[PDB]
This record gives sequence, structure tokens and C-alpha cells, in this order.
Amino acid sequence: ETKCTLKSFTVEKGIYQTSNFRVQPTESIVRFPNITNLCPFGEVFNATRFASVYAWNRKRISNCVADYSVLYNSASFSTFKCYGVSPTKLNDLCFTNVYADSFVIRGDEVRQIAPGQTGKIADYNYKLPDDFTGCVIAWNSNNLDSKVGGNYNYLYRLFRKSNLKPFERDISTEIYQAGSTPCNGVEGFNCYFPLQSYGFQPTNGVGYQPYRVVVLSFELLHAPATVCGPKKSTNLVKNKCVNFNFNGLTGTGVLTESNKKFLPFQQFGRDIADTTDAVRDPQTLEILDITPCSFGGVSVITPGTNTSNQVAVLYQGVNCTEVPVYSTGSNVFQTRAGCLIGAEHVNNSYECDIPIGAGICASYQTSQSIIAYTMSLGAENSVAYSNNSIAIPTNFTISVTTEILPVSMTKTSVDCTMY
Amino acid sequence: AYTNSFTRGVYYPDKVFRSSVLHSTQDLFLPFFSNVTWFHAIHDNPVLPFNDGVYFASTEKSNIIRGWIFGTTLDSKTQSLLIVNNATNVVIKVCEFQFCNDPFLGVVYSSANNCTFEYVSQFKNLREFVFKNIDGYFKIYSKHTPINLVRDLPQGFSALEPLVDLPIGINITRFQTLLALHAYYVGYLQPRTFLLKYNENGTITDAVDCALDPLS
Amino acid sequence: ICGDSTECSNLLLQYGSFCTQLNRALTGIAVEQDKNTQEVFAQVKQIYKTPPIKDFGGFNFSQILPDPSKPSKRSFIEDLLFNKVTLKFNGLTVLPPLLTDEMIAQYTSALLAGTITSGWTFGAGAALQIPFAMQMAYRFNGIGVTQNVLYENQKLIANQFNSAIGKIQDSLSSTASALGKLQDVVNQNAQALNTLVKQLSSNFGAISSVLNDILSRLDPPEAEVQIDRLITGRLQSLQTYVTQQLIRAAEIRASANLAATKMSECVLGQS
Amino acid sequence: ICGDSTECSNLLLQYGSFCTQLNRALTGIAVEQDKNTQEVFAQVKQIYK
Amino acid sequence: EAEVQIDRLITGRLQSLQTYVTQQLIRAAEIRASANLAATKMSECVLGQS
Ligand SMILES: *[C@@H]1O[C@H](CO)[C@@H](O[C@@H]2O[C@H](CO)[C@@H](O)[C@H](O)[C@H]2NC(C)=O)[C@H](O)[C@H]1NC(C)=O
Ligand SMILES: *[C@@H]1O[C@H](CO)[C@@H](O[C@@H]2O[C@H](CO)[C@@H](O)[C@H](O)[C@H]2NC(C)=O)[C@H](O)[C@H]1NC(C)=O
Ligand SMILES: *[C@@H]1O[C@H](CO)[C@@H](O[C@@H]2O[C@H](CO)[C@@H](O)[C@H](O)[C@H]2NC(C)=O)[C@H](O)[C@H]1NC(C)=O
Ligand SMILES: *[C@@H]1O[C@H](CO)[C@@H](O[C@@H]2O[C@H](CO)[C@@H](O)[C@H](O)[C@H]2NC(C)=O)[C@H](O)[C@H]1NC(C)=O
Ligand SMILES: *[C@@H]1O[C@H](CO)[C@@H](O[C@@H]2O[C@H](CO)[C@@H](O)[C@H](O)[C@H]2NC(C)=O)[C@H](O)[C@H]1NC(C)=O
Ligand SMILES: *[C@@H]1O[C@H](CO)[C@@H](O[C@@H]2O[C@H](CO)[C@@H](O)[C@H](O)[C@H]2NC(C)=O)[C@H](O)[C@H]1NC(C)=O
Ligand SMILES: *[C@@H]1O[C@H](CO)[C@@H](O[C@@H]2O[C@H](CO)[C@@H](O)[C@H](O)[C@H]2NC(C)=O)[C@H](O)[C@H]1NC(C)=O
Ligand SMILES: *[C@@H]1O[C@H](CO)[C@@H](O)[C@H](O)[C@H]1NC(C)=O
Ligand SMILES: *[C@@H]1O[C@H](CO)[C@@H](O)[C@H](O)[C@H]1NC(C)=O
Ligand SMILES: *[C@@H]1O[C@H](CO)[C@@H](O)[C@H](O)[C@H]1NC(C)=O
Ligand SMILES: *[C@@H]1O[C@H](CO)[C@@H](O)[C@H](O)[C@H]1NC(C)=O
Ligand SMILES: *[C@@H]1O[C@H](CO)[C@@H](O)[C@H](O)[C@H]1NC(C)=O
Ligand SMILES: *[C@@H]1O[C@H](CO)[C@@H](O)[C@H](O)[C@H]1NC(C)=O
Repeated sequence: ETKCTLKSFTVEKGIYQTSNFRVQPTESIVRFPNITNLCPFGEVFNATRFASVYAWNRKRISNCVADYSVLYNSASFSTFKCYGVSPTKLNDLCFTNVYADSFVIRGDEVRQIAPGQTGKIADYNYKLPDDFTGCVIAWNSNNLDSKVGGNYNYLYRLFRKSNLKPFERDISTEIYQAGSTPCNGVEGFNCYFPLQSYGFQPTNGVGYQPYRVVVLSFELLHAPATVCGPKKSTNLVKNKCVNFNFNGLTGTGVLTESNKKFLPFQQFGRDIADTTDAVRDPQTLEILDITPCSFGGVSVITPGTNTSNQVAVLYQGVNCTEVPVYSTGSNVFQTRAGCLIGAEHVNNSYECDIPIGAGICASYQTSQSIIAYTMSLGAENSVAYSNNSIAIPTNFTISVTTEILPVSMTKTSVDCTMY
Repeated sequence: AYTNSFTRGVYYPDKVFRSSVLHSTQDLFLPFFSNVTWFHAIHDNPVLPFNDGVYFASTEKSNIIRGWIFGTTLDSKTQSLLIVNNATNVVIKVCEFQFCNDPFLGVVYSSANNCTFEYVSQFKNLREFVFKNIDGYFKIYSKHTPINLVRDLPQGFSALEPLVDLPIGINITRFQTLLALHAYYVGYLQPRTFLLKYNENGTITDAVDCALDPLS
Repeated sequence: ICGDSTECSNLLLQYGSFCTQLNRALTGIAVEQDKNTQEVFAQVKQIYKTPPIKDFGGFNFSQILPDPSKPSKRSFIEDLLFNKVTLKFNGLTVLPPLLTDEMIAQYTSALLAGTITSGWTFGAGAALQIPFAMQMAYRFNGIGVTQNVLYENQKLIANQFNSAIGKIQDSLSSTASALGKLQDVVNQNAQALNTLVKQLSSNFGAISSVLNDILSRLDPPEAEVQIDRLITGRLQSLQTYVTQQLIRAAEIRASANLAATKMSECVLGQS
Repeated sequence: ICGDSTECSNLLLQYGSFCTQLNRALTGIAVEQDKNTQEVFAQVKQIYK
Repeated sequence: EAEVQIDRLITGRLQSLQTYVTQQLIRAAEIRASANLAATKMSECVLGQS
């Protein structure tokens, strides 16, 4: 690593920085509000009676937390196919509101409910707009409609030349007599009732069995979100590097117990620069502290490739109990500036060679090993000062010393347009 | 008559705990040393403009000042809010009511056409309220604790904490108080800049304006 | 810049090798600070010790010499100075200095014991013992006042010096705000670091200042554009901080060179 | 940068707080020049004639 | 679109060149200070006695 960083095949005695290490995370945790208001969908699908196709029933629903996965896996439906929206993702979307349309159709009219389609009820009873609708759910109802249902309680409208606009109900019961020239040239005759009855019999087939049908249309991005899908949760752990959510505020760190006191209305504290420091979860309503996971750069102390081929590894500013060959290694020496591994420790003290920090340094100088010691400021002596004693030199030596001072450097110019 | 608002009208803007930090905020508040239109409805509730959230006050500790009616037409044409009390709890409904000339309330109801939402919740004592509206969120703050710093005047320093937040999303430009059958300040809010000092427990203890005096 | 995100690292690795430059500059200034302290303080080749008995012709140095009673072996004025002046989130670290406080105190005590017992001869060879009075005689002879003056008015000089040192101790103890320069240096460093970490939460023209939400909210096609804007803003801010640090380091280096010259000239000799 | 504009100030305040440190540095160098002149020239306590 | 690509190249290279010239100015100032110290030492310790 040192050779890669220095980009050379020879290195000199000293300390170098190679890279940095960061503790890897672990399993994630997610928390969410404790209770969820269940949307009353039992009265929608398990309804006593559904009106006729020309007078189908409306419902507006919002401010709900309803799970659709618990309904998709249900096999009590003749057909459950949805348009443009993946049902498996319905738990990860939020909508302004939802509109439910309930009615009952015949067995062979299932294909008539689709955008851009042609048919009697498709264009004259309920026209689906030329855009995305939520989707249609249909299920058999011969148990409750083809056996004990009303003989003519279910009706359709055989009124033509009045192609209805999308989301339009014409419940006006008017006898269809034109009263003008284009009906046998007579007024009053050719009068046919706009409505007609379904023909159903006990076990009459497949295309005549009445089917209960609900059409769901979701309004998206038209207003602030009001209805959303429920989200699961999990348990928590302590004293481990974890990535967490806590109701929306994702972050990585280690969890601890805190003594801080929140007022009954805050959500999460901080200290400065948006750095979250304390969070409180809804299920337990307990305040807890967040501490960033440990990290830091590593360094290598080497005596030079020319001399030998052994190094000592220093981790900077980390409690060396959890560093994870260098997972157990040689004698770990924890100092004030991290921990040093690969070198021995002595109580002796000599001159400093390769500075490290915190008043200690490592070298091989006072067998064939690196030793880290506490540097010594120099020799030690005392002079016997007394009030009537003097010391006068008698011999002298002249010496020569050398000093080097730079005075100049290279003069360069850089072209602008060419470069 | 008119009254001078010494220091009233500072509240918690967000829901973030803080400790021993001098935090500068840029949010619409009540300017210090402002004018408030004191009313004397004793032996009269005129109509007032809304103008992006209002202060409110009172000083009577009995069951007279009960209801708030909000809206822009005060008719069944447009939905009208209604906040009242029946000695135990509070109802909030965005359903439509018809006009009331002299409604009477205390321990009015005209029509319920297009009723869509419902909500149920829980020296004298002065009850401060602040009504705010931001992007379809209607916020109501409250304070029910008085300070006897001076007599006959509400001088001192106090904060306000949110209690009701509603994601209804309607635009209101008119509001009236309601009484029974047989005295409150009003102020407006402006987008000023404030500096807030938090106590060791996270409670506001001192607020200073940023656009009042050179020393400020 | 990235905060452990794959796409941020992928986008960042194509901008070149500026990080090598930033790390090299920071390591250079750190080594410069270490060598600067080493040069300003390490000026002796031994560590002298004062004799157990003290009779300096009437003077009283008890308030300057190190006190063994204190665990740090620091004199009274040192304690007053330390008690007077007062002062790892997202990838920032503070390395510890090479020389701790105890070795600095030992160096200062060595310098002071050498300048008391020996005078100026301990800076030009081997230290030579010399009585204190016959050192003030030489120092007076230096400035043109003949040495006859000192031996005739020794008690007055001792009393004046003791009164002056008591006065200076009282002035340090009572009047504060006499240590402005160090306080300003520390405050400027803290303010620069604090504003650098504050600049991280700014929007910088993107949709939001949080990278995880902006990556998980939209599809890549505009996500790389938003991430690019955030990256370039943060990089420019970091560059500004580095330049400020370089300027301040150069200024401190000049001041410390002046201090080293003053110490080497006035302490070890006569000016 | 803006010159008496409304939205330009809105975009400018979104970029952070550069102007704070810019003005701080400029005021610092101004005060430094003042102290510099005072220190180089004012070297006596009395005035002689 | 070629102009967009050329714009990106230009802004990147301009930033790099600015950084280089700033570093160069700092180094030049430091060397000038050292040279002034050397000139003082030469003029004082050689032509006379210190
Ligand atoms: C209509 O009722 C049936 C019967 O209750 C519901 O089917 C599930 O029935 C089991 C056993 O009775 C219950 O434990 C489940 O809770 C029922 N499902 C749900 C989603 O509640 C059926 O779901 C009902 N139809 C609805 C709710 O639309
Ligand atoms: C949040 O929901 C959980 C689970 O329903 C509640 O935890 C239970 O609370 C009851 C209270 O009597 C205890 O008897 C149970 O032992 C608890 N179970 C667990 C697994 O902790 C909790 O009380 C709810 N908290 C709130 C504020 O609603
Ligand atoms: C590394 O962490 C350990 C904790 O596992 C620290 O151990 C401490 O040891 C002292 C002395 O016995 C105890 O008084 C503390 O209570 C221990 N800490 C804890 C959290 O219990 C150890 O000191 C740490 N190392 C460094 C260098 O900080
Ligand atoms: C001058 O005399 C003093 C005291 O007699 C000497 O100091 C001691 O000398 C002896 C020599 O046997 C050493 O063992 C002691 O360690 C010295 N004491 C101290 C405190 O260092 C001093 O060495 C003499 N000077 C010379 C040049 O001989
Ligand atoms: C001062 O020291 C010098 C050497 O540092 C002494 O000169 C040496 O004297 C011895 C004995 O006569 C010779 O063997 C050496 O060859 C000499 N060395 C040199 C370099 O000339 C000198 O004698 C000493 N003077 C006194 C007065 O002690
Ligand atoms: C902050 O909250 C605490 C506890 O809720 C309040 O209680 C005081 O806490 C301090 C600190 O330990 C104690 O010295 C007092 O004796 C406590 N007083 C009482 C009556 O319990 C405290 O009053 C709140 N405010 C402040 C400023 O601390
Ligand atoms: C030298 O000065 C010290 C000042 O620290 C003197 O110590 C003080 O002496 C007075 C007089 O008795 C006491 O009241 C103080 O409590 C002492 N201070 C300390 C810190 O001990 C010391 O007496 C002086 N000695 C000489 C010989 O002048
Ligand atoms: C290796 O180091 C030794 C001692 O420092 C030296 O004598 C020798 O020349 C060095 N070898 C090389 C190839 O530099
Ligand atoms: C230093 O001495 C102490 C005390 O005897 C001992 O416990 C310790 O192991 C010694 N250190 C080494 C490196 O031998
Ligand atoms: C309201 O403002 C007017 C000036 O416009 C002032 O004269 C009056 O005193 C104010 N009312 C108060 C302070 O109650
Ligand atoms: C008002 O009184 C009626 C009478 O019982 C009660 O139903 C209603 O709940 C009261 N108001 C509120 C807000 O609860
Ligand atoms: C109720 O509101 C709806 C809007 O969704 C409107 O179509 C209808 O006419 C309203 N009802 C009355 C009686 O005004
Ligand atoms: C806002 O007010 C306008 C009237 O100016 C109204 O048309 C609009 O519906 C209001 N918006 C909401 C969300 O109520």
C-alpha cells in the first residue's frame, strides 16, 4: 500500500499515510407510528346490495391507512387485474383521495370495463375515461344474486344515440319517444322504456351470472397526501453500527441511552448544523442518543526498504479494542493517539527518531525489531552552584558549520488559450 | 380603543429540541410594540379581515367566549370552519353552515349540507391563541397560563406551543367570535426576523427582534 | 462529500486527483506546525536542575521556579495563565500535538535554571557556574553603568525587583483581557471550522440538501445532475476553507519565527 | 451580484453564507491597515517643540 | 451539444488552473521571505562581525 501511494519502488525511513478505514454497518432497523386507523373497506366489498349499472353507487374515501396486500392474495375474486399501476407497489404510494364505484354486471360484460372499448354498457351506462383509472375488481355473486336476488331488481339502460361522457350518471327515467319526424313519422308511438331487466336463471351459465364489480380511481398529486399504505416495523439493537429510519429521518450511527428530557411535543433534537443527536421513537416513547460510527486514517512506520522489509501499523484516534492478519496481530500498544501494532514496548527512553505523537516515538535505536518508547528531551545533569565559586575555561577550539538557504526557484509561464 | 403589545406573541416555530443555542429564525411573527384593536363587547362582535393568520386574546375565565367561525362567504355556498366547546371537549368541523346574525353559544347550528370532516379533542387567567395557515395546514396554538408581572395589563414574556394541526386545505378570509344569549385583543402577523434564546431544558426564555432598533 | 453512497463516489472519481492535493496541503501545514514548535522551544542539549538550596544574594524567584507540589510541576504564573484563557462528526479529525505540555514545562524550566545559574555562557559551549551578584555586575557593565553602582545599592534593587514581580502577579490575577491574541486565534479557528461544517446543510440550488432523499425520490436521469450540483458546491466551499487555512498558517509561521528570534537573542544573552 | 432585485436576492441567499466571510475578511484587512499605520507612526507619548 | 461539452471542459480546466496559480503565489511569497532572510544574513555576517 505504501508503494502504491508513493508510486515508487523504494521508500525512505519515516511515517506515511496509506488510506482510511471505516466500520462497516449491520442489519437495518425501521420504526413507525404505533397505531394505524383501519379504513372501513369491510362495508364496501361485503356490502348488502349493489345498485343497477345505470344507477351505480359512489363513495369518496380518504384519511385512511389500508393494506392492499392483504386483499390481493384473496382468491375470492373472479378477476383482479389493474391498469398502469403495479398492485405489489400499492403499499408504497400516497394519494389525495380514492373514489369507489360499486355495481353488478352480467357474466359476459367483464370485457366492457376497460379504456378505449366498445359496448353497450361501455359507452351508454358507464364510460371509463381515456386515461388511467385505478383498477377494476370483479367477483362472482351467484350465491347471493342468481339464487335469492331480485328477478328484475337489476337493470340496465337500453338508451342509445346519447353516448355518455366519462363519469356521468343519467338516472332520469324518461320514456324514449322522439315525437318528431324520424320515428315512423308519428308522435307518441315507438315509445320504449329506457331501462330493461337482466335475464338470469339458477345456474344459467357463465355469461349470464351476475358479478359484483367495484372500480377504484385514485387521485394523485392533486392535493397533499391524505391516504397512504401501512409500513411494517421491527425491533432495535444497542451498541452496534446500524442504519436506521425512526419515522423518516434516516441515518447511520450507534444507539445509546440518553438522559435528555424532551418536552411533550418535540420530535428530535440537535446541536448545530442539522446534526441530529437525540431521537425518540413512537412505540416506546423513549429518548435515545446517536453517536457517529468510528473511522479514521491509518499510517505505516517503516525504517526504509533498503534496510529491511518490516513495518508497524498505527491506527489513529480509535479505541483499539475493536479494530476489525491485523485483526489480532502482535502486541497491541494503545497510546494517547490511537493504537500501534507490530512493535514492542519498553520502559527505557532514548533519542527520538520517527515522531509519532503524544510524546512517544518508535524506531530501532537506543534485535531486528521495531520498538516504541517515550522520547527523552536529552541528557541530565546538575551544576553545583555556590555563592563563592567560579569556573574559567583554559583551552579553546574553532569549528566550522554549514547552513543552506534557498533564494530562488524555477520561472515558468503557462499559455492560456493553447492549454 | 387601541392598545400596545409589549412583548406578547412568540412561539415555537418547529419541533426540534435545542439547548443553549442562540438561534436566528426568519418566520412571520407579531412585531414588538405593535398596535392591537381592543374591543369592549360588554354592556358587539364586528367582522374582521383574516390577512394570513391572526393573534387573539381574552381575560374572562368563564363560559362566554366560546366559538370561532371562519370562512370567506359565511353561507352554505362555501365550507365554514367551527371551533366550539361543551365544557368537556372540542369539536372541529369543516362542514357548511348558513349565515348567523346573532348566534348564541355557551354551556348557530343552521345546516349540514356537504359535511365532510369531523374531529374531537380535549388577576384572572388569560387564554392566548394564534391562528396560522401555511400551504393547506391550519395551525392553532394556545396558552392557558397567566403572568402577574403588572396589574390590569398583560406585560411580560411567554411562549406558545402547538396543539392542533389540521391538513384541511381551504382558504379563509373572514372570521368572527361567538358569544351567548343574554373584551379581547386582535393583532396581525408580519414576516419579521427574530433571535431566540433556549434554556437548558429547551424552553424559550428570551426573544429579541432583528428589525426594530439599531441596538437590536 | 458522499457520506457512503455508491453513485456519489462513482460521479466523484471522474473529477481528477484534487483530494491528493488537499491532503498533501493539510499534511504539509501540520508538519510545519510541529517543526515550528520544535524549533522555537528545543534550544538546549541538556536539562539542568536547580540546586536544593536557594540564596540568590537577596532575590526571591519562588514564584517563577517550578513547584513540585502541583502534579504538572508548573509555577504560579503558568497556572494563572492556563486558568485565565479558555476555549468528529462527518469526516473531520484533530490530531494531537507531538510535544505535550509536560515536556514544554521541562524545557522552560531548563532554560530558566540555565539562565539563572550560568548566565549567557550556557549558550556558547558548556555551562559554567557563576554567582548571581557577579552576573548582574556584568549586565550593568554592559549598558554603560559602571559596576560600582550595583554593589553599593544591592538591597534597594532586591526590594524593587520583588515589589515589581508582586505587582505584575497582582495585575495578571486581577485584570483580565490581557491575553487577546491567543483568544482571537482560537476563536478564528473555531469559527472557520464551524462555518465550514455549517455550509453542509445549504440547498445549493438542488431539490433538497439531503442526498439520500434526493436519490430515493427521483430516477437517475436528473439525479446525476442534482448530485453534480451538490458535489461542485461542496468542493468549492472546501477549497475556500483550505485557502484560508494556508494564509493563516503562513501568518502564524512568520509570527513564530519572530518569537524564536526574540527568545534566542534576549534570553540567552544581552540585547 | 444582484443590484436591487427581489428574486435575485432569493437565489443568492440559497447558496449559503459566502458574503459573511467575504465582508469579515475585508473588514479584517481594513482594521489591520489602521493598526499598522498607528503602530509604525505613533511611537511617542508627548509632543516636543 | 458540442458547445455544452466544450463548456464543461473549459470550466473544469479553468478551475484547475486557478488552483495551481494560487498555490504558486503562496509558494513564491514564502520563498521571497526566505530569500530576504538570507540576504540579511549575508550582508551582516560576511561583510562584518556579528
Ligand atoms: C368480507 O368478510 C370476509 C370474512 O370475514 C373477509 O375475509 C377474511 O375472513 C377472515 C376470517 O373471517 C378474517 O380473519 C379476515 O380479516 C378477513 N379479511 C379481511 C381483509 O379482513 C373479507 O376480507 C371481507 N371483505 C372485505 C373486508 O372487503
Ligand atoms: C405501542 O404499542 C405496543 C404494542 O401494542 C404497546 O406495548 C404494550 O403495552 C401494554 C400496555 O399495558 C403492555 O402490557 C404490553 O406488554 C406492551 N407490549 C410490548 C410488546 O411492549 C405500547 O403500550 C404502545 N404504546 C403507545 C404509546 O401506544
Ligand atoms: C475503550 O472502551 C472501554 C470500554 O469497553 C474502556 O474501558 C473503560 O475502563 C475504565 C477503567 O477500568 C472504566 O472505568 C470504564 O468504565 C470503561 N469503559 C466503559 C464504557 O465501561 C476503555 O477505557 C476505552 N479505551 C480508551 C482508550 O478510551
Ligand atoms: C568544582 O567543584 C564542584 C564541587 O566540589 C564539583 O561538583 C561535583 O564534583 C564532583 C567531582 O568528584 C562530582 O562527583 C559531583 O557530581 C559534582 N556535583 C555536581 C552537583 O555536579 C565540580 O565538578 C567541580 N568542577 C570541576 C571542573 O572539577
Ligand atoms: C588545547 O587542545 C588541543 C587539542 O584540542 C591541544 O593540542 C594537542 O596537544 C596534544 C599534547 O601535546 C597533542 O598530542 C595533540 O596532537 C594536540 N592537538 C592538536 C590539534 O594540536 C592543546 O595542547 C590544548 N592546550 C592546552 C593549553 O591544554
Ligand atoms: C428543567 O427540568 C428539571 C426537571 O424536569 C426541573 O427541575 C429542577 O432540576 C434541577 C437540575 O437537576 C434541580 O437542581 C432542581 O432542584 C429541580 N427543581 C425541581 C422543582 O425539581 C428544572 O426546574 C427545569 N428548569 C431548569 C432551568 O433546570
Ligand atoms: C518569596 O515570595 C513568595 C511569594 O510566593 C513568598 O511566599 C509567601 O510568603 C508570605 C509571607 O509569609 C505568605 O503570606 C504567602 O502565603 C507565601 N506564598 C506562598 C505561595 O507560599 C516567600 O515567603 C518569599 N520568600 C522570600 C525569601 O522572600
Ligand atoms: C542502505 O543504508 C545504508 C546505511 O544507511 C547505506 O550505507 C547504504 O548505502 C544504503 N543502500 C542503498 C542502496 O541506498
Ligand atoms: C515497565 O515497568 C512496569 C513496572 O515494573 C511493568 O509493569 C511494565 O511491564 C514494564 N514495561 C515493559 C514494556 O516491560
Ligand atoms: C396606534 O398607532 C397610533 C399611530 O398610528 C398611535 O398614535 C397610537 O397610540 C397607537 N395605539 C396604541 C399604542 O395603543
Ligand atoms: C355538545 O353537547 C352535545 C350534547 O350531548 C354533545 O353531543 C357534544 O359532544 C358536545 N360537544 C362536543 C364538542 O363534544
Ligand atoms: C356538494 O359538493 C359537491 C362538490 O363535490 C357539489 O357537486 C354539490 O353540488 C354540493 N352539494 C350542494 C347541495 O351544494
Ligand atoms: C385559495 O383561495 C382561492 C380564492 O382566491 C380559492 O379559489 C382556492 O380554492 C383556495 N385554495 C384552497 C386550497 O382552498
